[PDB]
Amino acid sequence: ADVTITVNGKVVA
Amino acid sequence: FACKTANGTAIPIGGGSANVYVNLAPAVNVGQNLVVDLSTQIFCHNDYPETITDYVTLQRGSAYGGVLSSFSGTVKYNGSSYPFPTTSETPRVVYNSRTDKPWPVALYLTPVSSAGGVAIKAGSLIAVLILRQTNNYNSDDFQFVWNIYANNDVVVPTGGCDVSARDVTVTLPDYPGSVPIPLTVYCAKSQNLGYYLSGTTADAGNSIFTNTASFSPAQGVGVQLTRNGTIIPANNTVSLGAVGTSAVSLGLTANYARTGGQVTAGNVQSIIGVTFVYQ
Ligand SMILES: CO[C@H]1O[C@H](CO)[C@@H](O)[C@H](O[C@H]2O[C@H](CO)[C@@H](O)[C@H](O)[C@@H]2O)[C@@H]1O
Repeated sequence: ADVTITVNGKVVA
Repeated sequence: FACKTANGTAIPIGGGSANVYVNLAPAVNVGQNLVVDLSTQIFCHNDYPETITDYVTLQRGSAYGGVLSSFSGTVKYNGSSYPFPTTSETPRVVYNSRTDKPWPVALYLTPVSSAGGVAIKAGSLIAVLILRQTNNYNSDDFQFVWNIYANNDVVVPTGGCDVSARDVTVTLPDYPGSVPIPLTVYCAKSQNLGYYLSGTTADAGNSIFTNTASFSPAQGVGVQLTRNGTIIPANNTVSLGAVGTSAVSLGLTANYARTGGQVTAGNVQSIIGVTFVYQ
């Protein structure tokens, strides 16, 4: 790919 | 006749070789992409200009090195352009002063992609340039061989368009929520441009990227991108229209999206590629 997007997230109780 | 780099590394009378370490700032131009301008990096002078005139050419066989070897381009030598790697000796530059003067060489790469790039690791050889020096006095015929090295990690663009960043990391709010993705693109001249997303998806609609977090992963949620409030499926061309020298935002936003089943606590991560295409 030309650009790599890393998406970070979290699910909390 | 002798030469030196901006950092003081010299090749003496009779020629030889030297390494040139350059902080690269490659860029797309109209019809060709600048790799490196060496007129600020390599300097030469005539040691006896009162009685001798020195003649300096770029010799055939000058070429890219390392990961630029598969690409062709052009070299600008003293205001004129020639195919690179060089297949014939260039016209000469006259050196007629003891004062150091630039060696007027700049290297360009022929565009072959839309917005692609080649990653260069710092310390990598990027070109080998052969300077030939003769004179109007005797039969001297010397070579000054310049091994050009990248001083910094850099991406050389291979297309007509370039991006604000080659890697973008965003952090979402804790589920639920969204976050904008900062990403723009521009082109050296007007291009009819689009892009598509790539990555592993969870749904039949091919629009929710899977959670690939390795450590303590959440279950039941993935990542979905939107543009203008509209879901963007993977492997589908988004049209940006005509894109010129003014940067255009892709308008991307990241979201969570449920993929099925229970939503359990944990980490979420999706790796999504963007690839541009001429339309
Ligand atoms: C007066 O210059 C001649 O005598 C010098 C001493 O023997 C040589 O160094 C000199 O040759 C070097 O300088 C000239 C002028 O830059 C250059 O044409 C030659 O290739 C050497 O670099 C010259 O023979």
